Amino acid sequence: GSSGSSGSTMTVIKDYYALKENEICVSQGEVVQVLAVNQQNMCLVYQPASDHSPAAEGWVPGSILAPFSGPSSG
Repeated sequence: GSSGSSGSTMTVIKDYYALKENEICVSQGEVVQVLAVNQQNMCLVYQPASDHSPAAEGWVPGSILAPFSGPSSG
């Protein structure tokens, strides 16, 4: 497996829409991984292949993001 991740896995608590081209559409329940933050109060999250769309990196408002927990928590 991995040897120490860097980004933090967050689960979409509320639906959202990609206002820009870089941004991606997400719904309450999806799980993404944060990579960085933008001056537009956005969080570069990596969305893995999904029914809606395949593996793609899109920006999302941390407001709709939350600290996931459960598997390999500690």
